[PDB]
Amino acid sequence: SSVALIVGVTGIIGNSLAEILPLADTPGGPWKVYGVARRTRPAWHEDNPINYVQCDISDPDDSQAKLSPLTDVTHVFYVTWANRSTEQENCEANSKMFRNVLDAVIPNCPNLKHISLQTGRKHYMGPFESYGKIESHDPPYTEDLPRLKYMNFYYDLEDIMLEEVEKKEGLTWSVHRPGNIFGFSPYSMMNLVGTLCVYAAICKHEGKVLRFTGCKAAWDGYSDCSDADLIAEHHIWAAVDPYAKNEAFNVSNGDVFKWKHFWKVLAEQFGVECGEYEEGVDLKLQDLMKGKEPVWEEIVRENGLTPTKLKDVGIWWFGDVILGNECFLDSMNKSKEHGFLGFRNSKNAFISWIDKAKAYKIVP
Ligand SMILES: NC(=O)c1ccc[n+]([C@@H]2O[C@H](COP(=O)([O-])OP(=O)(O)OC[C@H]3O[C@@H](n4cnc5c(N)ncnc54)[C@H](OP(=O)(O)O)[C@@H]3O)[C@@H](O)[C@H]2O)c1
Ligand SMILES: [Cl-]
Ligand code: NA
Repeated sequence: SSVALIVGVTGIIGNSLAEILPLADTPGGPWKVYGVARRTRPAWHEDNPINYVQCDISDPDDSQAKLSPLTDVTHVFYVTWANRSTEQENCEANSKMFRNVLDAVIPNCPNLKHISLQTGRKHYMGPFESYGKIESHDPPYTEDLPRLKYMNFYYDLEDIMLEEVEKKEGLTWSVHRPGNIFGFSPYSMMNLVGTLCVYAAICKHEGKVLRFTGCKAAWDGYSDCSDADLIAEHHIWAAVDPYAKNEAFNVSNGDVFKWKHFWKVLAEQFGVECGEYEEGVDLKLQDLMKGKEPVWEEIVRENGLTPTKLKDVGIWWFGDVILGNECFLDSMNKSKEHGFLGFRNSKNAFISWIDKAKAYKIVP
């Protein structure tokens, strides 16, 4: 009898897990689902409501209070993180949160079977702070690569999980390492599609061309990405497949694309003129969208949108970090060899997530 604890339930993956876990034909089902986040749940309709639990996992008292009673939990899906200005700080804050979850859950869940930990491709590249300062691995990235000799909160979380799994015989684990996520959640700290949608909406509102804010390697080189639903399916697969247990796995869509073409897709979905690559002039979202708070609010008012603030949906630093750099590919061989054959057409998926942003009235 399967009982999920989604930690970070309003997040970009938490949300997909929340929609998918309760479906009738979901492997491991029928699933009971608990969902944890700090903010109150948004007032949008759920086809299959989950048991929502308000908790700050960084507080040991609150996590103990909120999660100890949840004694029927079989599977933990850890899909959150704390974003801090230095990687030392990231290790500090992220380790406490994760240890808080495990300390409350492991002693109190007699049927606990599995811990699914989501990290990412920075496993192979090193922390945001190291970018361009540090030698990283040769792509395509495979899971047999050794850890870089530079601190990474991902490594710290893995070690905690391995330690803590020895508390309970039978308890297995998995690690999930996506690249850039194409998904839905206006609650997310890193949401590329959302960010790009808001930018495109503003361009349309102002009668401006959708200028390309990025580098040539992003425009004209190969990129890949990781679909939020596919990632949720990957978590679920590890939860149910014996060949997935006690292994780290990459998750990406199984195809490649170029922003040259995705940018044209974006433009078409918003009815806006498409910018081409601008040589020898460097263009950042952070710069172009500076001071656009009141223009965004005007858009929300004029189109009866969900009332968002520009900083909560236009994650410009994240979009610039992606579009301003070359994309280094990972490999899905290991996933496929262990039995995960899921994939997504990234172009079709992109349109679908843009449509979802419009259906939930984040953008017009
Ligand atoms: N998003 C991407 O494009 C991307 C790409 C590759 C890897 N990853 C990795 O995936 C992991 C993070 O997942 P994500 O991007 O899916 O996160 P996310 O979209 O930013 O969602 C985070 C979720 O956790 C909740 N949360 C944050 N702090 C909490 C706390 N103290 N107590 C309880 N809930 C808390 C948030 O809700 P509240 O704020 O209301 O509490 C939210 O529901 C990271 O390791 C990240 O590096 C992300
Ligand atoms: Cl990452
Ligand atoms: Na999809």
